[PDB]
Amino acid sequence: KKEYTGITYISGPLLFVENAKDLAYGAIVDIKDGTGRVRGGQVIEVSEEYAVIQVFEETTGLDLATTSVSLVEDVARLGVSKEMLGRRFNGIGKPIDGLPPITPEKRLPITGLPLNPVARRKPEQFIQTGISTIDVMNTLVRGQKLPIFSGSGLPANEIAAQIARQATVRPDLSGEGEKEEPFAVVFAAMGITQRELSYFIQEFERTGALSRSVLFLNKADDPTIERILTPRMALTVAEYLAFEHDYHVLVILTDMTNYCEALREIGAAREEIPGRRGYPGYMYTDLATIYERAGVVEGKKGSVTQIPILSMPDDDRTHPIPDLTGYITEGQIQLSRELHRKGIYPPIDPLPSLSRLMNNGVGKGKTREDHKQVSDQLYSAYANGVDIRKLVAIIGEDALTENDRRYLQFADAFERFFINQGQQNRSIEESLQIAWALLSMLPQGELKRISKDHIGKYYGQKLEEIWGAP
Amino acid sequence: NEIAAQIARQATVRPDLSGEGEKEEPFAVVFAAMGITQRELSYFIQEFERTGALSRSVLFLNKADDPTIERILTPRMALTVAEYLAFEHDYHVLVILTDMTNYCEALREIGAAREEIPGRRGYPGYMYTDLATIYERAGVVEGKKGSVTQIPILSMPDD
Amino acid sequence: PVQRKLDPNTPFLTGMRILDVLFPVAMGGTAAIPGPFGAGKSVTQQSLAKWSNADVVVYVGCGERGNEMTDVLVEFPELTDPKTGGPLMHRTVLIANTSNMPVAAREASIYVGVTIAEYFRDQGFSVALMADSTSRWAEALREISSRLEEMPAEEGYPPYLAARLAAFYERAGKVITLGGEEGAVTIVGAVSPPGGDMSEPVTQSTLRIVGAFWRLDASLAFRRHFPAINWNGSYSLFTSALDPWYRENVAEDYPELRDAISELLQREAGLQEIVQLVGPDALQDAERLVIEVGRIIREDFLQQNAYHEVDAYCSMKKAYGIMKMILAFYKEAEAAIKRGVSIDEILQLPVLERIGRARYVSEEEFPAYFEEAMKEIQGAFKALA
Amino acid sequence: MIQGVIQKIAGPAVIAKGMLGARMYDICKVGEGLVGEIIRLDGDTAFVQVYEDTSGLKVGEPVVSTGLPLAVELGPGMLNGIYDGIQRPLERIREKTGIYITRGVVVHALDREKKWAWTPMVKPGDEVRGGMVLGTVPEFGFTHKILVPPDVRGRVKEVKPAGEYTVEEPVVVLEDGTELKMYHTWPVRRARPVQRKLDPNTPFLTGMRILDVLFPVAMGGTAAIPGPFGAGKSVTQQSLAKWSNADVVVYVGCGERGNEMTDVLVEFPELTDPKTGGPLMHRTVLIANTSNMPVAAREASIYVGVTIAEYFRDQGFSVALMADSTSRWAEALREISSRLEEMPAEEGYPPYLAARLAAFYERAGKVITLGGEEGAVTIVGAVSPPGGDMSEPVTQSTLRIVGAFWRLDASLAFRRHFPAINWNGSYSLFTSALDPWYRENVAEDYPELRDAISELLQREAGLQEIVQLVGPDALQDAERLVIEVGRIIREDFLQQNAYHEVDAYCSMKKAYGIMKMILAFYKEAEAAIKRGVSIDEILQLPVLERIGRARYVSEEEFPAYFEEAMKEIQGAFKALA
Amino acid sequence: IPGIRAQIRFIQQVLEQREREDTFRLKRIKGKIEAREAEEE
Amino acid sequence: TEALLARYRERAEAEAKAVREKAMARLDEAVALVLKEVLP
Amino acid sequence: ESAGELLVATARTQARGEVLEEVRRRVREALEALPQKPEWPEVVRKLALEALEALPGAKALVANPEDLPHLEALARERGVELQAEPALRLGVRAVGAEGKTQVENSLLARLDRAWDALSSKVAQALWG
Ligand SMILES: Nc1ncnc2c1ncn2[C@@H]1O[C@H](COP(=O)(O)OP(=O)(O)O)[C@@H](O)[C@H]1O
Ligand SMILES: [Mg+2]
Repeated sequence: KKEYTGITYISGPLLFVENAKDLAYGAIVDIKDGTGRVRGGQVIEVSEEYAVIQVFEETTGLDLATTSVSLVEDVARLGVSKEMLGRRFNGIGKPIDGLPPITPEKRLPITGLPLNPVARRKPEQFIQTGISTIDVMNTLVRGQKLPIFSGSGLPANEIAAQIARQATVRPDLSGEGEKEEPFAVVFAAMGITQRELSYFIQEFERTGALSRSVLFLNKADDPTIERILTPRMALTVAEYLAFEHDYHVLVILTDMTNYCEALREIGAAREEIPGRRGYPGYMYTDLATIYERAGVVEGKKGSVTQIPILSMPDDDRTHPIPDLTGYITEGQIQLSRELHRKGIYPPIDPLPSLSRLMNNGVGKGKTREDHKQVSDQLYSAYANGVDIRKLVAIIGEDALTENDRRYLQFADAFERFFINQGQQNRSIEESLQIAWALLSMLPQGELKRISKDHIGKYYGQKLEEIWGAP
Repeated sequence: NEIAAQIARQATVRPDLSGEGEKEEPFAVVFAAMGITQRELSYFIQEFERTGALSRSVLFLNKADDPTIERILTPRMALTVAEYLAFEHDYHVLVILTDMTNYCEALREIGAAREEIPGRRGYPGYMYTDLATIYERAGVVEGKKGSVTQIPILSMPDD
Repeated sequence: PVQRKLDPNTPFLTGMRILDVLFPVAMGGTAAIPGPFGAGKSVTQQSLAKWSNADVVVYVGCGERGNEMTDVLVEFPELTDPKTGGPLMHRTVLIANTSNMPVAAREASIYVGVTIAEYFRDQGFSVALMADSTSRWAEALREISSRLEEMPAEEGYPPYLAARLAAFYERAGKVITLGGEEGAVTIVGAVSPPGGDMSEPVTQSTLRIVGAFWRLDASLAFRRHFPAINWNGSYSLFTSALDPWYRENVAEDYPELRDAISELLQREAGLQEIVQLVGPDALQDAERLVIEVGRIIREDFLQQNAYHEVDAYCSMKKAYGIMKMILAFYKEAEAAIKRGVSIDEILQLPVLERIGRARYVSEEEFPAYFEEAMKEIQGAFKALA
Repeated sequence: MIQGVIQKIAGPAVIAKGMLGARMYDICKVGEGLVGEIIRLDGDTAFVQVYEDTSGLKVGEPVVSTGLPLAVELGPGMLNGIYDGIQRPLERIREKTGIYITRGVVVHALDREKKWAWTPMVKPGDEVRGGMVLGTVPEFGFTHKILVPPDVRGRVKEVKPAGEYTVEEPVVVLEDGTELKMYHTWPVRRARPVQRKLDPNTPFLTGMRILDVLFPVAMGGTAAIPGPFGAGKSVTQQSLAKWSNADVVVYVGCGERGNEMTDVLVEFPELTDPKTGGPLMHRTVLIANTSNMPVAAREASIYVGVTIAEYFRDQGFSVALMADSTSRWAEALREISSRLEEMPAEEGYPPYLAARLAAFYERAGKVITLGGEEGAVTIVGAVSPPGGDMSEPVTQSTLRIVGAFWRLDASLAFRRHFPAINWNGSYSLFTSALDPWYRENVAEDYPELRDAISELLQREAGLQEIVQLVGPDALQDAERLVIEVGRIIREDFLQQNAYHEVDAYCSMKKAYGIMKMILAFYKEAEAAIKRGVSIDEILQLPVLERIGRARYVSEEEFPAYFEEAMKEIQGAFKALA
Repeated sequence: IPGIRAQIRFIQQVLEQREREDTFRLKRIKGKIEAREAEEE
Repeated sequence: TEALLARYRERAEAEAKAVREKAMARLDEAVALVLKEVLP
Repeated sequence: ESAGELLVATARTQARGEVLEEVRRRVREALEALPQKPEWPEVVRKLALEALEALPGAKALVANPEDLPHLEALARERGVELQAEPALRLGVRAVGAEGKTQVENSLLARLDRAWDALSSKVAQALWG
């Protein structure tokens, strides 16, 4: 137990210690004060003269005469185990569920290593989230990074919880017919409040989804360094499970805006010159190191999928955070305040949403052979209906043709039945059924983007779907 | 300037409506000018002469060719005189501060010489407190008949 | 310390129609009121202190005018506490640190106020805490850091401002006290962004923590339309959890009426884009009716007079009755429109004046007035048809 | 060999003491040893920027200076290989450490175990200069020439006979003791010397009719393309690589996202070289970087690729170099500049961004190599501004130095028009200099036909308001003829199918023939319109079908089909009268 | 539309200028604190 | 079928007691094994 | 369905945690009985030697007054000052030259540091 007491400076979150050249850079330390309370810290800089430690909590009660500094670990590491499933952690790996600590199978550095580009393979298979707007029009493929763009007052937490407790894989659609690979969800929440914490605990406990999930929860009043460390620990657990036990892992990061703010605060505390808009100049690299840890690997059956969630600061898509997130990931799902105020949940706007890997995750060997054509037909028809709804305001309905009235009614019904699915869990077949029922409102020859065989096979169904699932 | 002079000339209470007694107390005017040009000063002097108000007016004049750092002290001296008169001799004082923009300019110069952390557009971060220590000196005090009324004048840059 | 943190179930009734209906806040929640100078934050906070249903109100004047404190001190003893009927000042604790008081004491005043609120919560009461401005606290921190020769983060603020704000705001909530009782602390904080810019770091940091957000609008204040709350930029995250209480204590279909009102406002906001493009007369009859109903909602329900002897306070049932009347009139008007009745005829119907004046009816006369107005509304179209 | 110890560690910045004599921009080993770079000297102190993560280092650990700046190994063994930004073979890294790239790993760019068939071409006592040829090595059907380093002179004392040797073998030893191996090292930031730089008077044939005709690029020129999603940029790049004049293709990733780089890495090994049956990778060099790789590698990838291309053209070949997204490289440069606390110029970028872009783009050109032979490098760099704005500084800086601009559009791709280059926004600056070659090698009136086609397209585009407002049937006969001729052009000349067996490649002769057929039909139709014939009758003529099928005719069979169609064109009008 | 575009670019340039000035001030104060802690010996 | 938790409760109690009795067998051996490493 | 599986899993985890805590408590109590064994002076001398060797240039050594006589001979050969400390039980602490650095070598601290690593070994020994 090496101990240091040569503290010569305390101010803000920083304290200096002398004759501490034995501390490795980036090490984790614990500071003991005069009363015996122990609080943690991290080495920010080490030199011959003195070392600089950033304190996790506030520096109340410290003094230069009694406090001492001890080493905990040279490199920040997390002890992972296959029995972490069903447990809750506080962002530094400490259980907060009231159960004894896990026995570590091994200890891994949370700053993982980059994947070899020649070791990756093409993402090929999809994930069923149970939300018809995502499954049909913005399909999520295993190994993809598909963020969700949210607003200030929009209900992103509800959507995150619903996706977490509804997502699953569909092997029988690919011809396998076997549920050989298990499915796990890693949920990381950064800078949440007590209300959100209680809501997430209740949601994961009431439906039994906790039995296949790992939760890293970091509250708003916790140290910001814990907020920095949380996604790295979550991704370390996800990678360990996926590439050492052949799991299919879905990772959800609840608020990347809080992470960016914490990163900016940490960078400012270390006296670094900011970049564009006052954010750190290395923010793109940090976001890339977080996001690029997902994927699929040649010779491995596991997979890692990420669904980052972030609130756009001023509903501005040119803000640095959404700009870089979209510049790294493969698309986005856009929430709409108009739909939310009109009473539609989940308020997902299909027109600005985009999935850049959807074409790989649909076809004849997976989902259904008419998936892509139905999706793009729905897109075009909804865009036309929305355009017509604006003109009918001024020129009146009776001045419109019959086809324009059909498009108007189709847009209204699409919003009322497709997007507004409530708390229901729709399979891909149910979503395609509802889509075909909606498309049948248009004339026989109006479905210009769909081949004749699929039209002859599926056209003509009536609307008897949402009424069967109250 | 014309509006301030007209207000100073025409201001009067209406005890007949309020039923407070026909005391009919004339206003005493404390006039502080910071970085004022000769034209504005001449206009104000001639107006006060014409209305016969210089017999009950205290003037603190800091012209535009005067040193710029003196503006830190002028409003404080003017308000000290106003407070003394109001709360020690029951006068009803009306204070007119000609231009707070020049005061803010002098404050910014001093702050930049000391390399204070600036607020917006380079003004020192303590400018809110600095202005509040000047404006908050007006009002009425329980148990006393005096009063201080402030009419600062400031020009918005580029409106 | 406390035993446990509970979920929000009961609403914090501020006595204002727009806040208590469109953007409710639950007992134990947090809210923020940003806005430029002259928008009316101080009057709103004073109205909350006067009319809210908290047992104890703690008011913290962190860096604001002393005339506000003198107004409270003079006026409150003459008013009556709605709960117990005693003087209003007998339930109020006032912490004052005015603009020209020492700058370093603003943070101390904030902490003293929140600690006193926590103590009164520990005694088992329902406490409301109101900070007059946290921007002054941020400015004090910036001044101290400038003296310390630190490295500022953004616009001169110290790096730990967000952490301090989060720590302050996270003490609110409904808890089980260490003695086994139940109490709560509700925090309503005001923000004063420089130049009215909502991109300022203090407002952005507050936006990520609070559960309600009541943005004030300068254009509405210029028109003298009060409380002058921007409906487009405001929200509330407690709406869903308070539905059972509303159904039990207000009316069975109250959430449906609230949703209908919000949808009408959304449709009017959507139509305003076309209105400002081609003028209000280019629209059809249905769109014109929607615009007129939105105007009626704005000028007869959301609007409220803080100085009126009756309009100052409004119970939940009164708001429910008013919105029920408005919705019934809208339904009858659209039915009449479908039958070819001109829009200008509808606007001249005499029941509109009754609906507009309904806000000034006292709490005792209102139950009969609502029935009379509903019968008049039914007759004005159904009997006229 | 300068050795020192660590004095201070602060993030990626390391301060080393006892380093007097270390040069300014040398590569250093930090720690036990992570690769770094010196960026500052002060007394006995040197500032080192470490490429990788420094967590876990301690004060006092050794620091060693290799004494040389960033460089690449040029020699046999680079073809059919995949490298990172600083020429680290990813295949052998995977064979060593598995799916992750562990820090501190060391591998050589050129394999030290393989044996090559040496064939000397020099004799003892012969004087040699930089750039001369010493021998010959076969490589996947190529004739790799062993070249003297540019700054080496002397005369031969001994040469090894033909046989098997490794790249480490000193094949030729000069009289002053200098030993020449099969490879040498060159700094990535210094342009390789040439005898002379030639004028751009020969074309770089792409194989695509629109790029080859309307917006040509000279051999050794530069071009830029956007990167909008859904516009089929990748297939266009693959077709360009397959059907170009270039003997060797160099591809640079420079910080693309993971899945796109995965697609690129798994698609080229499937491509087939049209000039043979083997895979296309046998004459291709890949440089791949993901966004989570070290920033220094992402910054140096462009220079590494262009230096490799320069070496390959120094051997006497023609090389096509493609940069996948220069925007990501500019982003890495901006981050590096921010690390040095430099003053931003405009929108966060350093003031020297344009200088770096010019220093990269100006290495391209057709030259006379030091060996007296001729070679060229052609650069086609993609720029993908976030949001699709062309006012972004990188795009403005790029467009002021490139010779051509091929504006890919997603609107054309939405209506199944491929290769989807928008002819309205695109342009080229090489036509005037390339006209004499077109006259001498294709046809005397080729520029006139090209100008006529361009004018027809411009006139057809100028009528888009009227046709959108009132409809096509409401136009006159002349306007309707213009619209239909524009449609014929769009559907028969500009449009091209990359997956077709015969349509994938089109020489200049076939394009000239198609243009002449279209113009002849246009003139005949105009004359018939003047003679009172209806446009609806003209659109029903059978020769239009013959014109439409022209682009699916084999190259050797084309002239007879062209003659028959040219006869039918005049037959369909004059004979009916 | 072009007028709104001109207004947008004008405001953008103003904001960028202010950000550049703030960065200059930050560099100044960082240099001063380093100089103080160095020359204080 | 609303009283189906009794089976799971009995199963959980049985497995917990089985785990405890399985672990109690080598308690002293585990103590010795860890104390061997704890001592210098 | 999932509720029963979660309940049985958490019951198993609770049982494992309880038996591991029992092992930890047994070892903690066992280490308290060490000083009465005849080898206590030998092991405390070895611990002091290790602590001193780990801290070059140590100027002083502190220990329990009861353990003070055993290390008196070792103090002479190492040439360092010794002093008494009632609080320092089951361990010995070496003070650096300037007094800013301290090295504490006590059985409880060693157990706390090594239990994290040895938990897996204990589990695999208990459950095979
Ligand atoms: N709800 C209201 N009802 C009536 N008048 C109001 C109301 N809110 C604000 N006002 C008027 O607008 C003024 C706004 O002043 P104040 O509330 O102090 O603003 P702020 O808090 O932004 O400084 C009040 O003095 C009052 O005259
Ligand atoms: Mg106020």
